Amino acid sequence: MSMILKEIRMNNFKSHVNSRIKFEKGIVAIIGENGSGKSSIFEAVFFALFGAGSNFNYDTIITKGKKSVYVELDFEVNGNNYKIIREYDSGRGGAKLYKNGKPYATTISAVNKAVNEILGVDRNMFLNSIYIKQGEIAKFLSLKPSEKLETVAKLLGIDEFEKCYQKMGEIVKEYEKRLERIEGELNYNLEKEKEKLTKFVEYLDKVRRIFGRNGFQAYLREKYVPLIQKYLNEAFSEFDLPYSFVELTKDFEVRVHAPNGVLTIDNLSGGEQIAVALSLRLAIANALIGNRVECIILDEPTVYLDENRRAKLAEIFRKVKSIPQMIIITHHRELEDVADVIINVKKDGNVSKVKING
Amino acid sequence: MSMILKEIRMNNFKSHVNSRIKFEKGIVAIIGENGSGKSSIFEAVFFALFGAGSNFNYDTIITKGKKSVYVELDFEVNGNNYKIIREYDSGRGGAKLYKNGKPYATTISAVNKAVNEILGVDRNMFLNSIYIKQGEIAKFLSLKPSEKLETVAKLLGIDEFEKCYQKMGEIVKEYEKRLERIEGEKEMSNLEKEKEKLTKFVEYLDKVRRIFGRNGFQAYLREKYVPLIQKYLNEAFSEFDLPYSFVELTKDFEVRVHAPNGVLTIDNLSGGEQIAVALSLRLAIANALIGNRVECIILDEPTVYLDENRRAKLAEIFRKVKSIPQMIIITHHRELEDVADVIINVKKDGNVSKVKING
Amino acid sequence: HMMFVHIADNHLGYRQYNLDDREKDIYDSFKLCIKKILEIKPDVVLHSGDLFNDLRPPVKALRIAMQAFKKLHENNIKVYIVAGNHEMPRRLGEESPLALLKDYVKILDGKDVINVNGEEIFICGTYYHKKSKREEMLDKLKNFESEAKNYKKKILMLHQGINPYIPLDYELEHFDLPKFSYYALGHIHKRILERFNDGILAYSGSTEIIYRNEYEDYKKEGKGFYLVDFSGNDLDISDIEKIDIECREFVEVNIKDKKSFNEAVNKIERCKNKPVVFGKIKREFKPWFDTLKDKILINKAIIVDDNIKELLVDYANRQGIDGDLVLSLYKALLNNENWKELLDEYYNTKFR
Amino acid sequence: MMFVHIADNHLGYRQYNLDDREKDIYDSFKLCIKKILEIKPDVVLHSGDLFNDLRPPVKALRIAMQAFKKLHENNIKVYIVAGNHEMPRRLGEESPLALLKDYVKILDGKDVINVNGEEIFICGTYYHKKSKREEMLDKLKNFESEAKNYKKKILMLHQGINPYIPLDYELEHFDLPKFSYYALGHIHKRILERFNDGILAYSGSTEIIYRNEYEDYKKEGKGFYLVDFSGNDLDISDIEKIDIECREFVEVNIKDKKSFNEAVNKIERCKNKPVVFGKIKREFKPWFDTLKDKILINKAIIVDDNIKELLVDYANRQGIDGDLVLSLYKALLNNENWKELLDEYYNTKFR
DNA sequence: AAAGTTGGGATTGAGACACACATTC
DNA sequence: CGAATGTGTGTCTCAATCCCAAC
Ligand SMILES: Nc1ncnc2c1ncn2[C@@H]1O[C@H](COP(=O)(O)OP(=O)(O)OP(O)(O)=S)[C@@H](O)[C@H]1O
Ligand SMILES: Nc1ncnc2c1ncn2[C@@H]1O[C@H](COP(=O)(O)OP(=O)(O)OP(O)(O)=S)[C@@H](O)[C@H]1O
Ligand SMILES: [Mg+2]
Ligand SMILES: [Mg+2]
Ligand SMILES: [Mg+2]
Ligand SMILES: [Mg+2]
Repeated sequence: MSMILKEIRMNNFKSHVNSRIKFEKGIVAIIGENGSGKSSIFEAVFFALFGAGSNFNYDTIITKGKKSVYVELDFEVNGNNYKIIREYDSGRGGAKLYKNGKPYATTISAVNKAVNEILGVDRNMFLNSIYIKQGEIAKFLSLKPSEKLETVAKLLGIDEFEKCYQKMGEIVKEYEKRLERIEGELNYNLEKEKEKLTKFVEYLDKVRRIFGRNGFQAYLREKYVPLIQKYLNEAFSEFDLPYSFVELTKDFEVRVHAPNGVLTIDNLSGGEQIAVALSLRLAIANALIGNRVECIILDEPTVYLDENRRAKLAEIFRKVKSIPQMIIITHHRELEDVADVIINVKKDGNVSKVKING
Repeated sequence: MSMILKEIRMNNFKSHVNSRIKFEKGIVAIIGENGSGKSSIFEAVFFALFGAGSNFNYDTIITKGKKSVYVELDFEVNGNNYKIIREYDSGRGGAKLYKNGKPYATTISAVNKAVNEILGVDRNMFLNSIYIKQGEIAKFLSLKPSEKLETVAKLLGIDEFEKCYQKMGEIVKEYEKRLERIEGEKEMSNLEKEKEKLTKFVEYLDKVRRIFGRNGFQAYLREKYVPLIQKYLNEAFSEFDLPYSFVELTKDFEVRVHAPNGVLTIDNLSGGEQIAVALSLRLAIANALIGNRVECIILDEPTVYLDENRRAKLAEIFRKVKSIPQMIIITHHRELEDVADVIINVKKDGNVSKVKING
Repeated sequence: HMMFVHIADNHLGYRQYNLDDREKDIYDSFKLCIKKILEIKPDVVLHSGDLFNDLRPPVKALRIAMQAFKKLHENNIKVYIVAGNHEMPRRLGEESPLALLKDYVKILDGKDVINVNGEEIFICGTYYHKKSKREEMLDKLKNFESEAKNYKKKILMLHQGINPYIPLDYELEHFDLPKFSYYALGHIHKRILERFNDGILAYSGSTEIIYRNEYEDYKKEGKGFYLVDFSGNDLDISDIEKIDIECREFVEVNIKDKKSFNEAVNKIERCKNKPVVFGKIKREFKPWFDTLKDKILINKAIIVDDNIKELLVDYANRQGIDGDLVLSLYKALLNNENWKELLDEYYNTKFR
Repeated sequence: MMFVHIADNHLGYRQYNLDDREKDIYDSFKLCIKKILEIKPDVVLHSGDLFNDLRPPVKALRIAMQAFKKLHENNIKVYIVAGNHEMPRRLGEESPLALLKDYVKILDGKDVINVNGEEIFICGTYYHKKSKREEMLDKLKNFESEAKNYKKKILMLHQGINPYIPLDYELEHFDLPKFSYYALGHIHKRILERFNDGILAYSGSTEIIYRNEYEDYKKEGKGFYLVDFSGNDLDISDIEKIDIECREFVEVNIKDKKSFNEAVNKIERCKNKPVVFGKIKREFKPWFDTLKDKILINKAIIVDDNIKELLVDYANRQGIDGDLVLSLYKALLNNENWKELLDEYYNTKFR
């Protein structure tokens, strides 16, 4: 995930009748009053990557007076320049996806199909990794045990080995039919060459088992835990919290060590939960500091944190060099003073207006 | 319903090894660090009223080092002074319930069953009416349709009729047992009068039981409650200086907001505007039943998701509120300390929480 | 042969409607109050609280307030102040904004006597006491009472609410006030001036319109400060001239007809500064009123489109059932009284 | 003709959410003012980061105000440039330094001073972020044109220069025009060396802010500079470093039984009651509690007791050719012809 | 007598599935 | 336009957990 956004344009999308917003590399801070169009900008980006669902109603995203919606999105990933365009005129919708000038997909489903393979992330797992909504900062922590390690695989980069393991089943099976061409006929010296291909297909399965879940994925994930646990403590201690050290199990369940006992995230306060969820998400980023240079989007993370913890969190974000571009929404001033680019958003007549500052 | 809290003591309860906290009438503000011990004070209030549940593990609520837990709570409701004492020594638990001094219940389940008789609210709806936790200020409005009017009835004092509807089920079904007691049973025939006398009476009792039902008079009384709430809802909502015509409240208590060129629902609003509607609605409900259910209300960090401006304007709202006798508020924000009546400061020395109250 | 200025409730930093223009209007009116004070050359300035609006006001409001009282101190005007409710520190180690004015203003928490043109006048005051610590306030007032009997001229500075003036949130009664020649009070933005205990009790109104319920008072009695002449041995209303400052005009309109629309335009044009309109206007009238969003500051007007005990019986009888039974049974079950003893009476006696 | 170069006071910084650490910043700042007043220098050059935030506490504003009032009353001209924590971020709000306007010259341009019959050129500007460097270079080139007449000239900047702070530098070294002295800030490492026939200097912080700076305080004391610009030129000789007293820190990494002996003799052989940090083995903590009164606080931990290379390492451990696993891992993920690559392996290098 | 042992009760999480709502070919 | 879709919702379930009382 060498993910980075460039710019977005949006017409009649919720409160934004028309707005073009430029993104920059670094700590981009979007500030405004409540209901001023802050969260509405990221609902538009999510709309560009993944079309409207039943959960993403058009009547919900159309400007209540208007009857159409248009949005185009520029971004880079692994070096290529992409351009997604989505519209809904008067009942019909269309979508275009350009790759370095020339188009790549021309239908809505074709764009959705193209997005999920370029990102390697689907609609649902995109909300647990890149786009973290309000209060759902700890949602990644409390996920189901299967879902927790499922979204961890994408967060650590291991999920690309599962793409080989499934493409190996295509490879193993096809070399098996070249063996069926001898096996399906050897019934009803150079016999040694018959055994040369049989021992060769058997080799592929044990190679498929290497890329498998229990093979190298678990092995690499097991070797990743102490590193994340080290970075988790480095960032969590910045909150000057009174706890010995934060233990991270291999199942990515978090345990906090108190002096006279051991506590879990259930017992931790609303703010202490956020203190762990952020520092863990940064520990994952700091773990693969150069392997997976992913961008991060946050919607009001300093909520539930007191005056001091909001301040300390800013100094944490400033020393973070592992994430190239992290866009943060806040109604708090503790993050204006640490950002490089501050995007101010106000509202006039139910219509939002964007003012970019360099 | 004249419910007001008084004071609470607690031993080895989570971070509080020992703490005695007195409450006063007015705008009570609980301040402290993150993890200082603010919410734990109300985890104890909930512990005294209703015993530990399976999810409310003792290992969850005992001080992780200690082995015992003690909590005694004083409070008032409809004018009487009550005192609850719950303990758990080293494996054994007990509960005491006093009324104006002398004891009423001595076993845990005896206290548990008794508390639910004086409040009229069980475990589930006490967290939706009186003790509103984090973020759930607005959850009640986006809730599931049946669950929404289920909790609307409790904060409206309508649930007092559902208790009749189910306790009426006792009478209808027990007066039917008085027919089977008769059915199985030169002198004869003065019981033909009893066939028409009791059967037409049981059909009457069930015909009365439908009056106390939800769709009978509860929904009817709820309909006659909406117009008053809708006006108060807008009077308090306009204090947030938000750009909308007026706030419409349906009979089913799902909210529609009137924009100039459109109409929006809570699904579309931003998080902070949901909280704005939620607090203004609960204050409108409170302003409605000024004497019917003059209950106390507890809020855990409501100004979260609100910007600097809404936090201030919300503070000027709470000062004009006279319908709620005692509203205790927790905040990590300074926007509410300056408007409170009593400021209960809560600090933590490492892992033990210590309270410094200023009157 | 002396004069002093009584001013209060400036609320520097108040950002009404989160609007920049309304924030500066507080600074300007405060600057102009300082401007007029400098023109008068008064001997003493008595500021009776609520100079700032918050405990953590903006740096701009701190600069504006500082440079004002520095002007007053350099011109040999001694300024006395008492902390208001918006200025009393809520936490311990942090300081009040008034501490920046220590070298230009005497923050009153006790007594002080001054010689002005050959006469001793007794000044005393204390900070804002919340309604809980009234007995501590009363203990301060009885102390200020004993230390004053020697002086025939005495003044008391308080930032509280007195009972006969604000019934909503008053913290002291009238009989708790000892006899003083003058009462320089605050915290209510309605300008009040009346006789009291063989003296003069006075509430210096606010300087700019803060809460919207205070334009009702602004048009009757203008906002500004008091100028008191304590030349005679005693004090009356004759030697007190109120000096009014100019505030932001507010225009209330109820345009739901065309007869109420001429009331708008002719008033919006016949007012001093760019006014603020509020109220309700029919949506079919609003867009032809939007033509004046250039001659107005902001538009806070609404766009408009176009007990149980009695009802339960009324409902039960309407369904065809004895409500008297429904009600008396409704009370029988809520208490732990015998429903059987109450129902068996109905089934025997009053049934059909 | 002497002046003082001081910077990075960070007034209002509340380290560890602790009251004592907030006051420790005030005292050292008050003590810096005290020593400066004791010296009576002709000019004081404050080169940024006086406050820690844009909206500091009322106490920190009073402490700073009454401090710079004393310096102005003693006929000491103080010049300041706005720091990165002092540049207003929003529209209508002001910098905290605006309260000091009548006692301190906030530098955004040029100024000349007469000191016992000699013209000395002072110039400076606020913190320019790395984005607006091109505007900064035009401000520096203007300060160069207005300076060629004066043989004595000083430059006040609150930036980071490339060869000194590589992480967050906003200017390179060759963009700096010739000046006799460079009064810089924004890095808390106390730096002093020659640069372009002059002296480039970072006065450094006044109190230990970030934890990487007690290693300095034991080596390089924290405080301000006292420069003697009496002669025509400037060297390292005529610059005296003034050290201030800070809060002591004690670092321990207790994983052994010999690492408990290092504590008491160090905790007492320091000036004030120190702050301990690091790691302490769990078996040592209860016998460590005896001296928690002779310490301030203990932020110490209680301790109990490259994929491409690792994939091949894993395959060989299972008994499989890792170079094959890797080259295949690339063939399908890059969507290359695994068909063309697999057919080769079975023929030549199989068993 | 004392100690665990034990079943009654309440709530919770994960796993199934028809019933919708809306997008999209 | 009707079917193919994922998306959410309501509700139902077996199963576990742990408090509470009892022998
Ligand atoms: N279909 C729509 N037409 C017009 N306005 C809409 C529509 N849907 C939502 N809105 C408005 O868009 C605003 C929501 O924008 P948000 O970005 O969520 O606000 P916000 O500033 O981000 O506050 P947060 O960050 O969510 S707490 C609200 O004022 C809604 O009333
Ligand atoms: N069983 C326990 N033993 C000891 N400490 C505990 C236990 N359970 C929780 N804690 C700690 O007790 C503290 C109390 O925090 P809370 O109860 O959430 O109060 P609070 O943080 O002040 O209020 P909010 O609303 O949560 S921010 C936290 O730091 C927990 O980690
Ligand atoms: Mg006041
Ligand atoms: Mg006032
Ligand atoms: Mg700096
Ligand atoms: Mg600095």
